[PDB]
Amino acid sequence: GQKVHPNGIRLGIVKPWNSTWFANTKEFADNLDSDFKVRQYLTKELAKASVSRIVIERPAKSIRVTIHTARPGIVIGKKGEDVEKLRKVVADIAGVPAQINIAEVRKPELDAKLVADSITSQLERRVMFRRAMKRAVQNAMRLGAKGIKVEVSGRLGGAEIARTEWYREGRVPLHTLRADIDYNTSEAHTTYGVIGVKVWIFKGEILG
Amino acid sequence: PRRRVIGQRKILPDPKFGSELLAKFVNILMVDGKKSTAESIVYSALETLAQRSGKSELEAFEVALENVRPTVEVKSRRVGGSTYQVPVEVRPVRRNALAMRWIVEAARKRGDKSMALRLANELSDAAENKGTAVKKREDVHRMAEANKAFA
Amino acid sequence: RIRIRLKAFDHRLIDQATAEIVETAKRTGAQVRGPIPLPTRKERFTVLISPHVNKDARDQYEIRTHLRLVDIVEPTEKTVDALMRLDLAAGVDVQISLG
Amino acid sequence: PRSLKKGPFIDLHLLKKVEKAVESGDKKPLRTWSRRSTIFPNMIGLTIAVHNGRQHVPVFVTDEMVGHKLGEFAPTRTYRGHA
Amino acid sequence: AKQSMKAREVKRVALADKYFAKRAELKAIISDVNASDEDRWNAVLKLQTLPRDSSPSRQRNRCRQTGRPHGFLRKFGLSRIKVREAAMRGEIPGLKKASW
Amino acid sequence: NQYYGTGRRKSSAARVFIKPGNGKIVINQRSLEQYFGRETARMVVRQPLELVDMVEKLDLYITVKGGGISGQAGAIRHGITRALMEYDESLRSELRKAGFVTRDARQVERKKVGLRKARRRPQFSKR
Amino acid sequence: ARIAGINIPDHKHAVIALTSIYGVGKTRSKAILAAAGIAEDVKISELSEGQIDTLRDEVAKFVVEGDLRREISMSIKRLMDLGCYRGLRHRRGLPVRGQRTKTNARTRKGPRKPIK
RNA sequence: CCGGCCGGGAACUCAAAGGAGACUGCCAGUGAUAAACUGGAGGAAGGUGGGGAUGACGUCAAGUCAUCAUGGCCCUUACGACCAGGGCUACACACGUGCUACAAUGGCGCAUACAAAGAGAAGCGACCUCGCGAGAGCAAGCGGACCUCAUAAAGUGCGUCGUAGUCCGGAUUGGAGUCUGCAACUCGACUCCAUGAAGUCGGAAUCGCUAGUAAUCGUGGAUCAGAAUGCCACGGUGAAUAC
Ligand SMILES: [Mg+2]
Ligand SMILES: [Mg+2]
Ligand SMILES: [Mg+2]
Ligand SMILES: [Mg+2]
Ligand SMILES: [Mg+2]
Ligand SMILES: [Mg+2]
Ligand SMILES: [Mg+2]
Ligand SMILES: [Mg+2]
Ligand SMILES: [Mg+2]
Ligand SMILES: [Mg+2]
Ligand SMILES: [Mg+2]
Ligand SMILES: [Mg+2]
Ligand SMILES: [Mg+2]
Ligand SMILES: [Mg+2]
Ligand SMILES: [Mg+2]
Ligand SMILES: [Mg+2]
Ligand SMILES: [Mg+2]
Ligand SMILES: [Mg+2]
Ligand SMILES: [Mg+2]
Ligand SMILES: [Mg+2]
Ligand SMILES: [Mg+2]
Ligand SMILES: [Mg+2]
Ligand SMILES: [Mg+2]
Ligand SMILES: [Mg+2]
Repeated sequence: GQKVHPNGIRLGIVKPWNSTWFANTKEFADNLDSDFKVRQYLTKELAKASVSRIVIERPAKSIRVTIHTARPGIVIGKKGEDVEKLRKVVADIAGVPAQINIAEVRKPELDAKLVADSITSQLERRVMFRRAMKRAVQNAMRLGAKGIKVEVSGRLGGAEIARTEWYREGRVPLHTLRADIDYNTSEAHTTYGVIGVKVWIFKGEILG
Repeated sequence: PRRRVIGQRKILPDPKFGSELLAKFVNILMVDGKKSTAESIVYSALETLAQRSGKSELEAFEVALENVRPTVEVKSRRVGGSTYQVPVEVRPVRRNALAMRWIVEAARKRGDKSMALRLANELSDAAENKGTAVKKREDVHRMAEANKAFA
Repeated sequence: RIRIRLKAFDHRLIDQATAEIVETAKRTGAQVRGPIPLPTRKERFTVLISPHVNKDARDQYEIRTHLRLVDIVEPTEKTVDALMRLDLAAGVDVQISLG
Repeated sequence: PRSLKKGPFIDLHLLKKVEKAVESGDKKPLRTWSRRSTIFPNMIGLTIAVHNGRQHVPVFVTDEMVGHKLGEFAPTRTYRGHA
Repeated sequence: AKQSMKAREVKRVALADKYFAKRAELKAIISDVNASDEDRWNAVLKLQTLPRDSSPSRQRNRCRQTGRPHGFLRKFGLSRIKVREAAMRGEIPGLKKASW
Repeated sequence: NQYYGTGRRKSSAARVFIKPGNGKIVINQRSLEQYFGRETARMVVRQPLELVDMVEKLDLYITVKGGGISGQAGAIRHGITRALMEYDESLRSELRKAGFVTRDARQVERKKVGLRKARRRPQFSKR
Repeated sequence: ARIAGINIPDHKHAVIALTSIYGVGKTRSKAILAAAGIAEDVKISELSEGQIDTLRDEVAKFVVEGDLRREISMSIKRLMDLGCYRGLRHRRGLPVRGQRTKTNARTRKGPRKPIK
């Protein structure tokens, strides 16, 4: 249990929080329950859409969600249709006048949430695992990445002894606190067990 | 320590006499952190300690400290068969710090009603060359001359 | 006098709101008393990081809360009501008062 | 002990059971799971078999059992010794 | 935990919210010193007929995402494991690692 | 017309005012003998005073808060030396060799996780 | 210096030497002498002969040496023969006030019995 | 009204935002013109200033299927579900971690100085009024540098007890209580009074600690209706020693 989660040690430094809201100690947990469910249904609904960073920002008795995604073209659907069809079940859970805005994420190969979801859906459909690793390791370096490291963990190929394997290209610092470390994790549910994916992506060092 | 050396930190002189060594007998006498109830047994030591002697208050303690200063001690080299107890010339600071440790030690072990009365029956006799702190200087100086063969 | 408190978790977004709330009534009013800081609560925590049995392996967390003060001594007719229509950023609850 | 401005504690059902016992006048063993009820002086001279987690063991209330509770006469563990 | 331990908890919050003003009245009849024992014998036998899940000291705090009855924190509603996981992503504003 | 000093210690901080006069001493509205019950604590506020020749030139007026017996007494000492230099600028060299113009920054070490104190680990036993 | 059917010590003070009675402590003996009117730091010797007389009229109202050893032996033997939980613990040498008997029951059981 | 409370004042403390500073940089000297190291003028700080967080590749088929998730297998009028009482608190006994002790550097009584960090709405709960006391009554004050929790204790001044199983130690049981709580028998904490064990510094063996450390003495907090000698956090006092 050796490595810290690289996002949490970077939250005051070069990384933002996904939820920027105030409360007192009275209604903090009721907002935290409110924030979890509205991210939970937006995951199940937009699991065919490329949503990466749901941001719950709720100022003064209304909730606002910026959906970070590789495409609005399925997230909007028709122009002003699925932005509104999902809103009426977002104002069900929270209990405030909702506003699901959208900010688009260009360059989908440089996202540790999407690389987690572009390897897992190939592991889900029985590809050779060692090929699927090498697409992500090679595609980021064409798109201008200073370093990548992918890792599949647990019962690879179907055999009975589990193991863990990984690859690396470029440079990924972790002890440097000012490193632009994109990092997330997925879950592969196959017929022999669970496989887990971890991806590190370094962009540069955001100066202070 | 294996690598390096530190020297000493500063030890604050007293309000009473203007001595470095008056702060150094209260520090060996202090137990459990109490400099308040230790510096006052020392102040109630030197009153009856110059009274029987008839000297100055500080100078009577410095003569009782003399008859218990160690001059040869045996340390352990332990490179032969058994432990060799090798006698060494002692540096001038360990002559003093071992002496004050032995005067505090005996005054714990008496049966009088005070601490200052257990103490002043020991710094009186330490200038009079009997007691228990001079038994410790001579039991160290008994082991240091039965090991004079080794160099 | 008119009190305005600000409680905020971020330490620069509350500094970003005080050159927002002064600049609404500095034009309309005068003798604004000023951006007075107050001390900071540091609400700390401790949990366990193992799922079953490791009592010495822990993470210490905290949540810090930031306080300022904006004091308007006497309003004009056009001081508070221009300040009234405004709404500040996220992560802040303002507390306007009189008394 | 329970406070005295509150007064004594008893179940509302066992109070109705003992009253119905004395008013009818039976010596039938009343079985009740109220180890937490304080014995009242109308319960003197009756057989009230209070449960101990496993079965029902009878108690014939004498005089000196007034300010006690019913569980003290129904032992709930069992022990003979180790060897 | 078990589904029958989350659902067992929910009615204890439901039943204790229904009979709140009725269990609180029978305490003040006994919290009154200057009342009659023809009333203070009526309050103490009436509170047994109210349900045991009506008491606010009967329901127990559980982690709101898993239902764990230990490691609880009241500011988050969660156990020690689920606060830690949600912190490292970022959904808990202000909650980072500390050192002094 | 006056002279000021600042001093600090473990959790202590003193406010030293200096006027010329008899050598009058007031410590938290109270006298030198009324405030410090401890003779060692009565000494250490006078430690720059015996170093230089200013036991009679200046009056000194003290309001110290926070800390303890030797905490406030070491706070007052560093502030008087700050005011001995605030007057003269010449005595700074003897006070430096006294070690009086240096704030001894030994602060209390916090309790840490897995430890009973700042450094006392619990009693280990191999079996 | 003879109070309440026992002998009370001579060279101990007023409130201390009365605590030799089975039935008084430091508090209840202050109730004796503040009612009677004697200072508390004099000994029981060199109390006058008009002082030992009235001092037992303060003592006689309390339930003391023989009157107090019997009602404790009546209390514990009353717990024995009802069959209560307390008296079962009084006839089996295992403590009464709820304490752990898996370990640290070394007063009511006596010191350690080796296995034979 | 002799109390920063109250004119007023922005000094000082304190608060918290932004800049400042420390880099072997300037000084001699050793060494290979190197890297470095030794001593120093300065300076609040000197050479990693002090503390933390940060745990590479892998090892132990290390721990957890009972936080959660999950391949497989197994259960289905029961291996699922609801209820009351009982049990998780048992005791010939064995080991690990603690608190309190064996006293005068102390116990009691009386007067009296000195902190830091915290929490608070179904919350904390001034004063007044009773109660031997924990508490109760009436009921202000505060969503809080405002108000309360809150009295720091060790210490110092004075006084006593003068080496006894004691004016040391507090276990243990008898009779009364209070409180939170539908409910204190099993199986809660606390108060008052009566009782007043072992214990007089511990064989072999073994542990922690290099400076604001150890030792010491208080204080808060989280879980929580209640229930800390535990866990985490805070200041006061403050050593010995390293050839
Ligand atoms: Mg770690
Ligand atoms: Mg590093
Ligand atoms: Mg489940
Ligand atoms: Mg509960
Ligand atoms: Mg400490
Ligand atoms: Mg431990
Ligand atoms: Mg061992
Ligand atoms: Mg007695
Ligand atoms: Mg120098
Ligand atoms: Mg230097
Ligand atoms: Mg195994
Ligand atoms: Mg196992
Ligand atoms: Mg299992
Ligand atoms: Mg049950
Ligand atoms: Mg258990
Ligand atoms: Mg053993
Ligand atoms: Mg005692
Ligand atoms: Mg005394
Ligand atoms: Mg009163
Ligand atoms: Mg004995
Ligand atoms: Mg007592
Ligand atoms: Mg003795
Ligand atoms: Mg608490
Ligand atoms: Mg509690």
